[PDB]
Amino acid sequence: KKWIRGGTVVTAADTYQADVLIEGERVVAIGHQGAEEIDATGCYVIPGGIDPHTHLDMPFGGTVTADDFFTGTRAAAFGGTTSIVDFCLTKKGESLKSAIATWHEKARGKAVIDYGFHLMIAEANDQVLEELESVISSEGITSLKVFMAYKNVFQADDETLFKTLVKAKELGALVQVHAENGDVLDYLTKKALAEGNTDPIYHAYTRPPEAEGEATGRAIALTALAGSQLYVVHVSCASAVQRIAEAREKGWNVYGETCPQYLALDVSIMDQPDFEGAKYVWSPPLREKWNQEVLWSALKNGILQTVGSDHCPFNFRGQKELGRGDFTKIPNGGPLIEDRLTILYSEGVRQGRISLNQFVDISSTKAAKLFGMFPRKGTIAVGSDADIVIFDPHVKRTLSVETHHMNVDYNPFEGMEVYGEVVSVLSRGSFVVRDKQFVGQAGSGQYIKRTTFEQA
Amino acid sequence: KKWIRGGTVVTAADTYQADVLIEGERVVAIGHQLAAAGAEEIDATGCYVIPGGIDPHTHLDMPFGGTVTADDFFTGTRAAAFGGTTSIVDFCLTKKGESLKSAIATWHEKARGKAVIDYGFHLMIAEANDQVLEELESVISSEGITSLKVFMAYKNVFQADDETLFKTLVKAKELGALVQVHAENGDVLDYLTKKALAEGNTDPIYHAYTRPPEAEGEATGRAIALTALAGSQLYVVHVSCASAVQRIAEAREKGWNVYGETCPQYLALDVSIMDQPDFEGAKYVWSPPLREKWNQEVLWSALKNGILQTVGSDHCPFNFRGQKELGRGDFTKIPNGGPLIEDRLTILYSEGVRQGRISLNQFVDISSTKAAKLFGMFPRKGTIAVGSDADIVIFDPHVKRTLSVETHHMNVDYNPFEGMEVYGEVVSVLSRGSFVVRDKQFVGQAGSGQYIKRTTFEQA
Ligand SMILES: [Mn+2]
Ligand SMILES: [Mn+2]
Ligand SMILES: [Mn+2]
Ligand SMILES: [Mn+2]
Repeated sequence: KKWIRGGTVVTAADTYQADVLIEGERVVAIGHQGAEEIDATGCYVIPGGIDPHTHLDMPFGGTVTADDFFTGTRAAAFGGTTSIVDFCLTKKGESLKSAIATWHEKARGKAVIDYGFHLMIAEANDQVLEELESVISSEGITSLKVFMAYKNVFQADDETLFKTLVKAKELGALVQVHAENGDVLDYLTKKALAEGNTDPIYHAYTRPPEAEGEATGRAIALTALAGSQLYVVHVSCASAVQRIAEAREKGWNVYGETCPQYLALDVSIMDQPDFEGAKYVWSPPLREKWNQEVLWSALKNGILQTVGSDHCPFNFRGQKELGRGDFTKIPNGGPLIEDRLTILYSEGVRQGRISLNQFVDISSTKAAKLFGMFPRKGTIAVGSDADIVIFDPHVKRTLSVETHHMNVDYNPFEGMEVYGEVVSVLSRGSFVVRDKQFVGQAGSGQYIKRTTFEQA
Repeated sequence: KKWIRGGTVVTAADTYQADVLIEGERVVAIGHQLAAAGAEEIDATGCYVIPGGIDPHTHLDMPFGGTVTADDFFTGTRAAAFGGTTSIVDFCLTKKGESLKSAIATWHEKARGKAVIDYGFHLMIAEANDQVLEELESVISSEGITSLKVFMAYKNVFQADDETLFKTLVKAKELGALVQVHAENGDVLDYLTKKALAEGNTDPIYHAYTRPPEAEGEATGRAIALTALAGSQLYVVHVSCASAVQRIAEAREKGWNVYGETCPQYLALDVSIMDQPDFEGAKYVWSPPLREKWNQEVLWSALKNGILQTVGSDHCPFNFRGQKELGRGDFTKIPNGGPLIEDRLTILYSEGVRQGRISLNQFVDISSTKAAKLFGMFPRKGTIAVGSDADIVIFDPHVKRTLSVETHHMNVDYNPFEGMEVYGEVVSVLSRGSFVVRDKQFVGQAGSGQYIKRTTFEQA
């Protein structure tokens, strides 16, 4: 038994002042009038972040991502996030269970906060189409990623894409896509080398917005044809929001996600001199600052509805260095998991782009309702896991590597001045972070078995 | 020397009355009181005098199924002539691992000595590996070809992938070639196709529901996006539905060079006609399929406000008996295609001009001129001006006649517009100032057709 009193609680809908009362793992009562007191006067009390886009301990390049399931989830916790959903990678000619098996073992004993999996799909031949039944019922997985890019590495063709969509329809699974046209990026990529333009800046100009716009449109069209449901990850540009908007107007179930770096960084930052740009090499690439406004408008009027990190990080030394000679080899990815919550707060709420209620919905709730974790996760209500987060909106602080908790040598928002700080984080009503201290234990994270798809 | 007098001449722009004067192969002067010293008179009082149709979409003597198309280059071009058309542009098919010249070589020999009117080729592209990218240079300069078709459908038969599609676009940019695409998503059609069989829906009607509009919309959009990325230029052939015109409109608003084509059957037929008891629907099996009647209006609006700009036949015909019969058991095997080359011109006239959908000047532009300018045959073809080949067509707009197999000239056992009452009739057709058809009689000769070497792309 724990007792948060003095708090002003904020949810996707509500904003009020009241004591919440945790017992065991769950919120149990809320209101006025022997248990561990915890004072939250003047702080906001909010549901735990959920970050539906993670790659902890992933291979990409001949190397692996810096954070593991321990360092990763700690950093998430430190930065306000209580549940992640990571991407389990399948390998063509591929016992689907032996993949999942591997991703469980990647977490077991390391994770400190709760976590679920998405399942990647590489080919959709009969073998795989079969296993999918077992996994959705037995293995607690109900969302499926197909990459339309990374040619000859993760890329699916329209066939796989469609078959998966129709099966997803049949089973109750959310298909997710990385919507860039592999084929056109490859050419532009191999051409930019032909000409000897090998700086990291050309990672950005070798995958122009028109190519995200295109795959997004495409993946939407099949969804339409299939009668299934879509969730485009990491929408970075206007070309794509446009296509998403358009379909949602016709009433199809298409969904949208961004990350902070597309809300708060632009391409100019890549054009820097000493390989500094490689700090920004990730896919889709950063975009002209015009786009940030559109992405934000989308979040505000409910056109995009979730935000994730696509945390997938590599050290500037040794790892990002892997391709000084050429940007093909820079392992694509950023360290984004920790600051996500608070840049949403500071750049969005604090400067009048979204409401405080929307800030919760965008970072926590809506992701739960789309990924089948609701109401166990993503709200403060009676019954819900006590993934609470006490949050001080008044702090002014500067984001830096010197002070972040991710296991990486840099921070892409380095030097950015920001409001708001995470004071303490509960996970199922145990402290993971208290007064800004890691009091958690590795292995305390539980897998979350998610339910099948349902609307919002 | 020939002398058309009494005529009211109509072009893409002009409409006036005057005598034209042909000498040799070419128009030479126009007006009143010309110097027509002892030259063959030809009376055209009360008829319209117009440039020859150009039909930029033909497959004469093509293999599709294990069988070949009914018309050859002789029966075909004759029928074209009978129905107002003086120049075609046919699709030369390449075969993966494929001397590009040995394909072309074949398509020349398919025409030589058979063709009666002039003809050019498009070149199909199956893969765009380095070997092929190389040959393209030779062909555009030497072989007179400057337009390139990539099929986004017909999986495991003619289908290209986005790679081929893009590489070809960027090359086309570089060389000066118009890329053309058949914009349907092969992959989604295959699945729907193999599913419809799974369930035992094998009638020809399911040819139409196994390739819904959303799938044309999608490929059209896609093909446009690469064109954008490539800086190249596009020509979507046979737009059948609103989903695609929309995508074409959208891009032409942003100013890119994207172009559009329909055929008559999408302007004048709808899906209901497929749902018929016995194998009757197989008469309509072709791709893209017929569509809901709502779409006709949009296609027409597009032509009128300049959003689509050409019309072709996609004449590719097969006999109802024996040939279309090839798949009573299932529609996968119906060889896809219709007999559309002959009536094209006059349905454009009768359903469009005559009922107030387009202007008479537009009717020429839509059937003749604009196709010349996009395919690099202008001003040799597609207008009545001094210098231009004398591909004239005297045309009687007052006739009322019923279209039928009993009376058409294509070498096929049926007519898809069978029974349709129509205004306008072709009286006589000249090709480089020799009669091919006179007072509705075939006075032409096989072999008189000349290949047209076309120029590289340029706007409009
Ligand atoms: Mn991605
Ligand atoms: Mn990702
Ligand atoms: Mn076609
Ligand atoms: Mn065709």
